[PDB]
Amino acid sequence: NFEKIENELKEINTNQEALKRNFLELTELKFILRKTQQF
Amino acid sequence: SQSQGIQQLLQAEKRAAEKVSEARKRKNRRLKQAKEEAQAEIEQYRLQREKEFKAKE
Repeated sequence: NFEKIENELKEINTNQEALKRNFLELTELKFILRKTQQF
Repeated sequence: SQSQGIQQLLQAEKRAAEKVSEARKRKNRRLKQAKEEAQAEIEQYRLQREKEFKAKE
């Protein structure tokens, strides 16, 4: 039970940060592409 | 404001495409002319060799 909760917390925390970082980077790219469509 | 910068940047690429593309078309035409005029001179050299052979015969 300790190993399950420990490994799942460490995994899920790492994923939440990494996935949210990727979401922000892809959000910046959406805004960048929408402006460059003017040229 | 912004529309002028877009139009000038598109025209900048247009100049860089066109001047080079005209030079490439000239390069190809000059090379074809080089081969064609060389063949015309080769026919004259051939005719000299044939006349010279006929004279020796």
